[PDB]
Amino acid sequence: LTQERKNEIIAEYRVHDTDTGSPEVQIAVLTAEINSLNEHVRVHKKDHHSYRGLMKMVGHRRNLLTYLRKKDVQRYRELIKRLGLR
Amino acid sequence: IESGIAHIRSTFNNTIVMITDTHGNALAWSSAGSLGFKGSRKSTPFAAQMAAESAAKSAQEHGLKTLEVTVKGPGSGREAAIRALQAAGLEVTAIKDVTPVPHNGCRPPKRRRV
Amino acid sequence: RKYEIMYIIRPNIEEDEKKAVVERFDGILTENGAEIIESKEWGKRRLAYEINDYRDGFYHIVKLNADKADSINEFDRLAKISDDIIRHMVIKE
Amino acid sequence: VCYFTSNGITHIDYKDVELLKKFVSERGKILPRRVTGTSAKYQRKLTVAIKRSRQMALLPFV
RNA sequence: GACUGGAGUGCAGAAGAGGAGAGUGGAAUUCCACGUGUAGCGGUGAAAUGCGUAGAUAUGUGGAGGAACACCAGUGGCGAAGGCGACUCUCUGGUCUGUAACUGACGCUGAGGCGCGAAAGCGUGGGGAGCAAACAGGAUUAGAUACCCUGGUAGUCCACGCCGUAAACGAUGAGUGCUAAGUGUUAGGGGGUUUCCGCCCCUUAGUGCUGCAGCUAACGCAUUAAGCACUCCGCCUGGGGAG
Ligand SMILES: [K+]
Ligand SMILES: [K+]
Ligand SMILES: [Mg+2]
Repeated sequence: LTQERKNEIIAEYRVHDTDTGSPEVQIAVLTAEINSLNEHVRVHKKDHHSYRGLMKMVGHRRNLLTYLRKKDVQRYRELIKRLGLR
Repeated sequence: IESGIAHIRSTFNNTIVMITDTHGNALAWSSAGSLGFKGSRKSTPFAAQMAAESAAKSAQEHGLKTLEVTVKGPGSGREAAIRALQAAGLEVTAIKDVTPVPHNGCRPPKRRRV
Repeated sequence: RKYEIMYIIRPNIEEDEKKAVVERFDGILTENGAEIIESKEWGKRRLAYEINDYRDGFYHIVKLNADKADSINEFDRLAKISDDIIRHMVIKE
Repeated sequence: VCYFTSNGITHIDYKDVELLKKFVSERGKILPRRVTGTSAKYQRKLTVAIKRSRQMALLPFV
């Protein structure tokens, strides 16, 4: 996932102008990466080493997502429809 | 008529020695079996010498003074055969290797007692 | 992405034929999503071993930038299929 | 003492046949680190360069 | 509610046989044709079976086919493990180093589930050069349903899908911290000196050797603990029957 696209998708959902280490940012970038990898797997189905890192991204995403849900539920019910989860 | 190439195939079983032209046509050859040996005695430096000498002194049919020698295999008789080809009355110009080594291509057969 | 290419043209080719082939593969590279920044020669130099009865060959270079690499792929298959390129290589910097 | 590390030249190029020929035997074989004085990183890099050159026929196998 | 040493993102760099796909190279085994070419070759502890005057063995030239990839290559790299070594490109994963920018405990384990998972093997269709279970012949032997020789089918290779076992082993569960040293080696960073080079020291993550305490029935482990402690899981309770 390229640096420029990464910068785009962090800066367009950053909670404020300094921030690039929030769960909003991480969950977004992870959704980008896991969707690109879903395509990668649907092409190269038997690259299970890649599928490993896929599932690690998914797990980290779910982890951040549960923390956010516990922290502020409005952020959560916002992000799910802003990103396409659930 | 002036120069030849010698190919020795020395192995742990027998030694063949072939004299040919530089562009690869046979003039003569010999081995321990044509020399008259029948068993493991084929595999010896003495058989190597004798087959080498027979080969060279038939190669003096069309004649030569010089040889380039090419050695193949693990047979111990290469020293004796080369000494034979030097001492028969020919000027062995150079020695070289024909060790047919693959870069891990086709595999060998099994080891013994397995 | 920065791509470099090298290739070898055969000896039995006159200068007009040769420049035509060079320009043609350059066209095939640049007509796609790439732009040749440079393309060069060493000369009709000696090959370390014989591919064919040929033993000399024309060493050429193409320094390039690209994103799509369809240039690279057409160049590759077309140079293999042509009877003029006996060797070519492509590298990412 | 390694050539590249002693000279600061970090890049290696598979086209400098005159400089890579110092590290192939007369029979066409790469040589080891202990014999060439290289270091590990640059010896990997010389392997890669040599092989690319050989495949471009710029150096021989035999 | 607040904070940052945990955890993670960002930022700047570094290595790598990490994985999938497509293509590509030459050695080298075999085979086909053609010259030269004459009676042996092969193999053994001795042989013999076998190939060979319908012409080999070898030698050169050219062509076909597939399998694996010397040197580099190293108690070296990477990977959760299995395992991964010829080259290029594409698509991808993870690791480490430095910063203190950003969030602010978001974490550790993990029953039950889900997937991966050497080699052998199974289904369908190709390929099949070599090696080769089974098998045939020859020896051996008291006998030889074997070692040994000559041949040789399944297979080995590919695509797809099953099988889900292993001396699958570091026979050593994952995580955190603490507790002497010496020395190689890999990937980094910092500083003193010096014309760079080069030497030195400090530090991070690995990987190995030898060793203090301590533990251990001992062998031995020893900052890559089999030490000192905490969390979590799995498993054991005499041998066999019996996996
Ligand atoms: K099968
Ligand atoms: K193993
Ligand atoms: Mg199998």
